[PDB]
Amino acid sequence: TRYIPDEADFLLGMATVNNCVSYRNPAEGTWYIQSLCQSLRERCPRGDDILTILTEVNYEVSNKDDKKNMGKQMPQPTFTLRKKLVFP
Amino acid sequence: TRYIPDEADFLLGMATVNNCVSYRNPAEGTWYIQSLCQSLRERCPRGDDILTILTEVNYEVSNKDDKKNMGKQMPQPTFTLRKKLVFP
Amino acid sequence: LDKVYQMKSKPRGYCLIINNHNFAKAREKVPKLHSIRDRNGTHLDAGALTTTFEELHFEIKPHHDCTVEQIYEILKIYQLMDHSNMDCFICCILSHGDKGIIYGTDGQEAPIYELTSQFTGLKCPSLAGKPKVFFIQACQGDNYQKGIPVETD
Amino acid sequence: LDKVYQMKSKPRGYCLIINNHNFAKAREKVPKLHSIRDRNGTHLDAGALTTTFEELHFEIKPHHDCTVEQIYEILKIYQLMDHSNMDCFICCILSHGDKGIIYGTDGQEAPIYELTSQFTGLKCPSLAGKPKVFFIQACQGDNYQKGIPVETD
Repeated sequence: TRYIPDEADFLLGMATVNNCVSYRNPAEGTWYIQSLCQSLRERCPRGDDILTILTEVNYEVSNKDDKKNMGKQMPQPTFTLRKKLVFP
Repeated sequence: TRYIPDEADFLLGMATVNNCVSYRNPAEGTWYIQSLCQSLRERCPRGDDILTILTEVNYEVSNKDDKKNMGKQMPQPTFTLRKKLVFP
Repeated sequence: LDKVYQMKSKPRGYCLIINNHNFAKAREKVPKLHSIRDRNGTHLDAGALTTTFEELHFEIKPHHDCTVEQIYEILKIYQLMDHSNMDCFICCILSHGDKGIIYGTDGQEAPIYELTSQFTGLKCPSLAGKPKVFFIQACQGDNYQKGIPVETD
Repeated sequence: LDKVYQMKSKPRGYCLIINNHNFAKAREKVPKLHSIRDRNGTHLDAGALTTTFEELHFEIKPHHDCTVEQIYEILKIYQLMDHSNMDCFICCILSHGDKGIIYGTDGQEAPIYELTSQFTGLKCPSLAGKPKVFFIQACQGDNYQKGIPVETD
C-alpha cells in the first residue's frame, strides 16, 4: 500500500490551445477527433504509447489549413500519467 | 516550404499542478528539478523520448511524501511538440 | 521496460461520449450566443470514437445534447461508480466552448477543470492509480491560430 | 520509428537558467509577501541543470536573483536572437510562484504565459519549427497536494 497525489494518472486531450478555435468539417467530423481516431486505430495495434500517438495527432492536425482566414489549429494534451499508457 | 501553427513545438514542464505547492529541500535541492535531471542523465543516453523521461519524473516525484502536512506533489507537463523529442 | 498502466480487464472501462449537436436550446436562452450553430458533423466524430474505442475493448456510454446540468449528473454517476474491475476511464466531450470551459447544450458554462476534477482519487477511489482520460473537442476562444512557414519535417 | 526533432547542432541551442534565491526585495515591497523565505537549495538545482544540459551539448546561460523586469529583459534578448543555427531552446525558471505565475525576485509577478508566449513562431521565427522547452519550478498555490493510498506500481 503506497501513496500517490490526489491528481495523478490523468490526461487531458485538448483539441486546441487556449483562446483559439477548433475546426469541424460538417462533412467528416472535427480535425482533432478524426485524427485522434485514425492515429489511435493505427498506432495502438503497433503497441505505441498514448503520448506518442497524441504527439502524432499534434503533427497531422498541424498540417491542416483553413484558407478562408488563413487559419490553423493547435491541439494541446496535458497530463499527469505516471507510466506509459498503452491500449492493448 | 510549408505552414504550421504559431504555437507549435512547445513543451512546458510545470513542477506542480495549479493552486498547489512544490517542494524544495535545502539539503539536496527540489523534488522536481533534481528528479528531472537525475532521469535525464540515466535516460537520454538510452534514447528515451522526453515525454517518456517526463513521465517517469511524474512517477518518482509522486512517491515522495511531506509526512508532516501529509501532503504530496504532482508535476504536470503540457505540450505542443509535433515530433518525438530526444537528446542524443 | 518503463512502468506501464495495466489494461487487461474484460471491458477495459467506460468511455463516456458526451456529444452535443443541437444548440437550439442555447440560441433560445443566452443572448450573447444568439448565433451559435448546431455542430453539424459531431455524429461522425461520435461514431469514430465509438468504433475505435469499442475495438480497444471499451464500454461506450453515449449521451446527446446534454445541458451543463445533464453533463454533471452524468459524470456524477460514473463518479460514484465502482470501477474496481476497470483498468481505465475515458471521457469525451464534443461541444462548443471557450477559455477553459465547454458549453452545455443550454448555453451554460462548464469549466473543463470542474469536469476532470470529478474523478480525482478522493472523489473516486475505485479509480485511484488508474488512467483517467479526457478528450475535449470544443473551442477555447474566438482566435485563429496564425500559421508560420518552415518546411522542416 | 516515427518523426523526431533534429538534434545535431553544435551548441544545440541555449539553455537559460533564471535562478531566483534572494527574495528580500519582495519582502520589503509586496505586503502579502512579508514572509516568503529565500529559496535555499536552488544553487543545487542550477548546478544539476547546468551539468546535465552541458553534457547534452547545450550552452548554458545562467542568471541570478532576477526581478520580473530583468526576466523579461532577458527573454527579450533570446527572443530576438537568430537561432538559425540552433536546433532547440530550453529555458529554466526556479523561483516562488502562484496560480499560473512566477515570482520576480522583487515580488512583482509574471504570468507563465507571458514568458512562454515570447518565443512563438511569429515572435521568434529563427526558432519556428524547433522545440522550445520550459521548466518552471515554482509553487502554483498554497494548497498542499492531497495524496491517497493504493498499492499498484
